[PDB]
Amino acid sequence: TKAQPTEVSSILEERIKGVSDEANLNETGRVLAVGDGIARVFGLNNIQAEELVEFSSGVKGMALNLEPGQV
Amino acid sequence: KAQPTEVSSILEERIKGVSDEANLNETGRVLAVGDGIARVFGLNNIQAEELVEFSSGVKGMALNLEPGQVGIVLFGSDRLVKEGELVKRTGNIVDVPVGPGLLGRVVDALGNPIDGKGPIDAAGRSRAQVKAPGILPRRSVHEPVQTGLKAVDALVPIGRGQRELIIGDRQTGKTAVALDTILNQKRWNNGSDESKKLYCVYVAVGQKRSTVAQLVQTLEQHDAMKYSIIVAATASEAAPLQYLAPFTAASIGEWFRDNGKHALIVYDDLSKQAVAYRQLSLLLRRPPGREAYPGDVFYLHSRLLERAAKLSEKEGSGSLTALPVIETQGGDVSAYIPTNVISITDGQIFLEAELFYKGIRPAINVGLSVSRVGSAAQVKALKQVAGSLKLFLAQYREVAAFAQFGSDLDASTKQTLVRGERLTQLLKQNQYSPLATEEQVPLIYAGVNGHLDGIELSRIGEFESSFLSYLKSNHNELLTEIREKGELSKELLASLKSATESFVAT
Amino acid sequence: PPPVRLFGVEGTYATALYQAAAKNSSIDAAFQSLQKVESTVKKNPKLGHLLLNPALSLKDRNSVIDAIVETHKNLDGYVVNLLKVLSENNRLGCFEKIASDFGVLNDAHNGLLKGTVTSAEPLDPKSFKRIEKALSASKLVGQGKSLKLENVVKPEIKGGLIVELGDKTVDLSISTKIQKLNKVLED
Amino acid sequence: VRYEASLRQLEQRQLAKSVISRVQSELGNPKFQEKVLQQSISEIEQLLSK
Amino acid sequence: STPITGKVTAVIGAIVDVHFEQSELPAILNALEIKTPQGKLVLEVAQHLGENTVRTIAMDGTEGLVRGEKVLDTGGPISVPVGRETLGRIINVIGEPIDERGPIKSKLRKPIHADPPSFAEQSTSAEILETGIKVVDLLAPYARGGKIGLFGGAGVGKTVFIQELINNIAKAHGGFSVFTGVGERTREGNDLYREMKETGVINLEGESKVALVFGQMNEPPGARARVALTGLTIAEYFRDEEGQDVLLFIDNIFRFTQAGSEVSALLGRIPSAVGYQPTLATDMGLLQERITTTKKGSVTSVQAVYVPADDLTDPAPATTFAHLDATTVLSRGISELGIYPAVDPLDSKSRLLD
Amino acid sequence: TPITGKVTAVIGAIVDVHFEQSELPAILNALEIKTPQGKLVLEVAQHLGENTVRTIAMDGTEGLVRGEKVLDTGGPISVPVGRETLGRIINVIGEPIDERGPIKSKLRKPIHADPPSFAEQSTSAEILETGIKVVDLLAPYARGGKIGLFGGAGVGKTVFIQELINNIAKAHGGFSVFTGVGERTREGNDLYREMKETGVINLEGESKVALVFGQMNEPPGARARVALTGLTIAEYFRDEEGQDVLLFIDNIFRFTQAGSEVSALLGRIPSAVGYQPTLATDMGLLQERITTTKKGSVTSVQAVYVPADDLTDPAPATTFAHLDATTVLSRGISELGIYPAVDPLDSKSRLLDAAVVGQEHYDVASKVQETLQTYKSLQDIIAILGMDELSEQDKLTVERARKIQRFLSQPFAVAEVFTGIPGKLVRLKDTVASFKAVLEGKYDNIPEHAFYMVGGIEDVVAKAEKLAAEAN
Ligand SMILES: Nc1ncnc2c1ncn2[C@@H]1O[C@H](COP(=O)(O)OP(=O)(O)OP(=O)(O)O)[C@@H](O)[C@H]1O
Ligand SMILES: Nc1ncnc2c1ncn2[C@@H]1O[C@H](COP(=O)(O)OP(=O)(O)O)[C@@H](O)[C@H]1O
Repeated sequence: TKAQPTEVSSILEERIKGVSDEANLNETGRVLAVGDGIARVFGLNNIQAEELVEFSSGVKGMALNLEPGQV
Repeated sequence: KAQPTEVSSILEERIKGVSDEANLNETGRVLAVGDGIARVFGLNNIQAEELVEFSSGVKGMALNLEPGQVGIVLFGSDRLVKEGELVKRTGNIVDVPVGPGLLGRVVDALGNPIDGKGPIDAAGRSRAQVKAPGILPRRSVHEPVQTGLKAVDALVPIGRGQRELIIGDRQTGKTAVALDTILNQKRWNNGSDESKKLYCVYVAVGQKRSTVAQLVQTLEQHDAMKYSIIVAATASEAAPLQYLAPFTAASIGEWFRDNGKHALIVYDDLSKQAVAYRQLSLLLRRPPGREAYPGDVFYLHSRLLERAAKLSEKEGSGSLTALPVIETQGGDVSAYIPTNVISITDGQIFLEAELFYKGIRPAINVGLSVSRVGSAAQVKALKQVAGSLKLFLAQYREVAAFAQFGSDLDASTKQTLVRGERLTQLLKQNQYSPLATEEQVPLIYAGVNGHLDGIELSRIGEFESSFLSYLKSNHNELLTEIREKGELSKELLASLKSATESFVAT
Repeated sequence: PPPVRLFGVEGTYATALYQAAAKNSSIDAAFQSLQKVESTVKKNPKLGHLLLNPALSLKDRNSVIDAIVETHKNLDGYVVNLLKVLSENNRLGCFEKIASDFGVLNDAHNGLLKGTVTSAEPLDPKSFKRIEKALSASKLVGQGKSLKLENVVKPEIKGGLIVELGDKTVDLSISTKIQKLNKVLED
Repeated sequence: VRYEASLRQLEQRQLAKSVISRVQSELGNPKFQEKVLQQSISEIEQLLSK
Repeated sequence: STPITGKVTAVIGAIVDVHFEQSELPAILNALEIKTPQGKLVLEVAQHLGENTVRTIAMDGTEGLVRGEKVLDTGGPISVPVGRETLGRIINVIGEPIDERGPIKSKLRKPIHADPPSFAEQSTSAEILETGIKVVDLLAPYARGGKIGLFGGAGVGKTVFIQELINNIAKAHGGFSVFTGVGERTREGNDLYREMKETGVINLEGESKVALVFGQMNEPPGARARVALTGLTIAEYFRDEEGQDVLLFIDNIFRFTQAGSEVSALLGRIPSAVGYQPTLATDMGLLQERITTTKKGSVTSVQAVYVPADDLTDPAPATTFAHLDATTVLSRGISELGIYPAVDPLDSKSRLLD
Repeated sequence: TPITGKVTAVIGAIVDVHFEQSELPAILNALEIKTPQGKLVLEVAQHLGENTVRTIAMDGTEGLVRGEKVLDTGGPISVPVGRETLGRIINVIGEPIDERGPIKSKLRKPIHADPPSFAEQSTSAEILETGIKVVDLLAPYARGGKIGLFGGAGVGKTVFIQELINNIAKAHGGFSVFTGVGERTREGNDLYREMKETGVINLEGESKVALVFGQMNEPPGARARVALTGLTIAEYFRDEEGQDVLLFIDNIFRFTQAGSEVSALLGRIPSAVGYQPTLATDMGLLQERITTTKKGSVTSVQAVYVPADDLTDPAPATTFAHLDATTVLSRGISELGIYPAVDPLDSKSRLLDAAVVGQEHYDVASKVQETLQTYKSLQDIIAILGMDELSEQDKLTVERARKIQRFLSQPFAVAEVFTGIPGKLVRLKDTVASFKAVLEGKYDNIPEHAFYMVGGIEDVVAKAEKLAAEAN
């Protein structure tokens, strides 16, 4: 029907291996796309809505949209 | 006879010669044609805005490139381009034939002539998307474009390289100003000096076929077709042709600009070009802006009109001067389109409908029509004998709504009211009779200095031709003085005052 | 740095698969196993094809996958795991398409530059062979890589032939030449 | 001069319908067969040349 | 012989998606048939979605279509019977008569999406068409092969005016009339037919002087966006073949603009400003520029205008008025003084009063 | 270690670069591509993931092929700075087009820096006397603040800026950085000749201005950054030298419109009327770096173009909160000949308090706005019936109001060729006393036309005497 959002080449590759990194990503995540003061981010399965996060450089963020694939 | 078959057989040799080297590092299938645009798979080495050719003769421009497929806009009806056909790529950014051999011809947007006078003697190809000349090879304008109308060269003068706007309403006499200017350039196109000739490129977009047919017939009655170039993009043909055709005509203009000669171009009318552009941007899902012209429609008329200025001596002192035409809606000057052409061009000639409704043709509203770098490039004579005329018509416009009360007034307002009515009736002009500056000076000179005030108001229309024939039969040397010198000295002024007061006395 | 991009239209699943298996060598096996699972879908057409419908389940798709691998133990290794992802992602319907695309990528790795010799009627073998040779004896193919070649029948063309491959083509046929003759003589 | 240009246009449209007649003349031939040889040798000429 | 048979895969209102088997696809604007128990159901291919799958707009009611029915192709565009046998025969946009006077024994069948005439053939001096009514030929003369905007609501003798034009073109220039009601009210369609019988311009036994094309209101919008083209092609065959000066009557061109709006809003194209379709100028031009004067003959068009909400900056009259050579107003205050016709003199202005 | 990528998508002025090195170049870095025309500079806007960036194009991208090599430069778009850049016409990238050789300067600072801190903010009540009547009476411009000229299409934004150049920039002593954003190329050339002749630009000598242009011809990547180039040259002199910096910017609306020609293409959903959704932040970053710190002053004059006089347009309505002294120009005033067509109603300033400009000045300004507000309220009854149906206080009020309107005109030193009158630079105190005199009723019998297009009240008396000697 339409391309979904958890279908990038860098994320399916790891799932094909059988490493299943998504279960291991509760406290940590990875940046998927980050423009215009917005950061679609993969990971953090234990994250809440309206929860504070810190990126590894030093700039902070609020998690608003919890989709199935990404945050 | 068989002479065109001879020529076409030589072209068959070219086609057969091209078939011996035809290996099209490009071809791809047409995935889907929809919304009047095609998606093509393949073509892994194409350029942005590269011309392609489908297998039915309809050419196309590839305006966007995506990982996976390329989106090519059409150049005609989509009735011909079928799904699953074959897409050779030509190899070029979108170009048109430029050079002097187009003079006399009537082409559409891609250099295909449609007059029926054989192929274009083409002196070269040039891109449609040329970067405008930067701020360094520019000179501010200092040469007149004598339009031949009375009121235009009186009030709102046009310099070679000064982009002036003819804005107006529907069926209010918009095209006639540009047509009279093209017919006025016959004064120098018959002549010998190149730097006084002025080639006219009239670019009809969105108009009817038969209107462009009558306009070609008009420019061959009065013999303008030894210097005219008609680029026709008539409203039967589909939208990206109209999106393209004024740009290709601007390439035609730049060919005359870089090569030292001077050339006038007339866009007519860009309010249908923005119609074609909002059609091409509302079929590609690009979201509309104010009044549904898409958000870059300022940029379109920008990148069009900025390829026209006066080159300095460093590039060859050539020029290109543009008159876009904007069809507003009911005397409006504040829709989104006519507040983008105004914010580019160096002034307006606002042809208001109400004055043409009173028959005063051409109907220049004087108090609105202004030009910004016109004044530095008028003929010196008119600038000497019409430095009051703009301020005097402003004065008469001040007392326009004050005299509607019908109240009895003083002497000064009656004097200015009579002289203002004589000047308003004075600036009328019939069709196809542009008056050269050598005759525009004495009529305005009779208007300024109160000589008309004894004449009744109806005789002024025949006073024009009577005073002109009086000067043509007797004071011919004064007209030659104004022709050669272009300036009124004191002796010229006194002789002109004598020659006025003579014919004014009867 | 993988060869022949899929880019966009659902070949990315294959792309991931390719690059995930490219670093672990086993691609031919993967390719062969894809051939075998495509054939065992084709050789069981009722609900081998018609059970590739979106209205089933999460669980029933998973069990079809299990039913599919029940026929053969150790189905390669990677292509048995990828199905689970697709079963969970419910992109199973667009699956044999992925088989064809992985085939394209694979025979690109072999270098089979599939071509075509379009006509409006099939031709003798001598022409086929002579053209295939020429195409093999060409710049086009740099050798070290193969060269298929398919004649097709096209009525929409009036005859002649056109050679096609590597989005690079030559058309010396009849229809186009009639077109060009007409255009030049229609002025 | 106007009538000369009109007569040239009439000559060209007569040869246009004669081109239609030539299309009708060409399409019945075993040039449909013989011309496949022309493409064959032409592809030999093109593809060997690089 | 060699049919191009595919299956209907999707019926959405008046939009119909047709799948074709591979390497067979007709291009845009080609007629497709579906056989029904009630008759035939015509489609016109307007968009190719890829996947050997086309998307068409309806031309008749799309109830009851099982998806999976055979889709027969006819290659060309919508064919219409033309010529002498069409006179006095009420043809819909399909090409079949609906007056129940049997099938029309016409000699040719013409496409409707033809090319407009090329620029070398456009007649370079628009003369005056002698219509015959005095106030027309005096004040606002109709351009020979030009366009004429006939304003005013019904009940002011507009049908009387247009039958008078029919008789006077039949007498003076000998030309025939092709009337076309795009979006015509069905009841006044029948009343116009009865009145055109009784006034003598339709003779059911002799030689009638008009061809009626009534695209009714209860057809889906793809019909009304081609009914004017049907009337236009019946005009073009009388122009370029038998060499006459033919009057093409169109009522009412604003309903044609509505047909354009709803066709190109059913296709999912983004709507423009006010809400008319973004192909406004081009899909008015493909109706206007086929009504012109060649060196063989000419078709002059009288087409009405329903001014929307009494406003003339709305783009549908503001697009029609970039094409109309001469207007003619049938006002109220002139028939109220008992004047036949009610051509108001101060308002009906021409661009060829020069 | 060069970082190579491939062009994989071109849509107009937006180009996609796929990388295969896992070190992707960060946001706001400059890529470049070797073209057959030379080079071409890109700016990385957003990462799409999949090792793919999506960039805006600082120049025209006719004729790129999918897969062309994309080269990295590491940092943002660097701009030459310092005294070396004076009298030079620097393009958006930093290639000069005055063709007088490259700009042999020391540092090249990147454009994208943060605004100064809140503790670094400075205030100043330094009133700038400009010599225009309608400014220095009703809305006094502030040194160190910002000055807005909201103006419609062709009612004298650019003429008013050249007026402020010709009345300030000679007697300023600091420097000036002019920045042509999307204006006319020809107007850029005419300002260049005016800078050469009046000695602001001294070609062989030392100049005081820095031209940073880039016009409406450029594709929208350049117009969304050219104001940042002029900004960086401005704040360099604000921070490196500690001077006073005049920052003339014309036109700031073209910046946001370049914000609206890429955002529909970068996959942002269309916002309100058609502009981007990232508007208050981008206008915020462009405005908040034009400020006044403890190192120097930046007194900037920024034109604002308004599309078709609709001041509910989101871009100038957003711009209003950033400016310390607005000035509204309206076409309905300019048709009556009142030049300049400063709307006396809607003009404001952070200045014009009684404790800032003096109590007399404040009272005069309040009385003038009261009289003109009374006129604008009584506008409709005048339009319907006429002036005769008023009271006898309010008829005098309307007459004095129409005196003061035609008195607000002022013959400009730059618009000398339109009116034929030489320039008039009227100081502040004479204007204060002049309006105080006309408010107190000392001149109520003077005909109205003698107020028109005048300097001070002395020239009103003189011109009324001229028309008295003429009409007699
Ligand atoms: N000087 C004149 N003498 C006679 N007629 C004139 C004159 N000026 C204008 N007209 C009339 O104006 C009418 C329209 O002219 P023109 O085409 O310039 O208007 P327009 O608004 O440009 O129309 P369009 O926009 O459709 O081209 C013509 O019919 C012409 O007769
Ligand atoms: N002092 C003045 N006197 C007369 N006219 C003026 C004056 N100032 C500006 N104008 C008018 O304003 C126009 C300049 O407007 P400008 O702001 O340059 O246009 P834009 O909106 O394109 O920037 C000129 O055409 C001129 O007629």
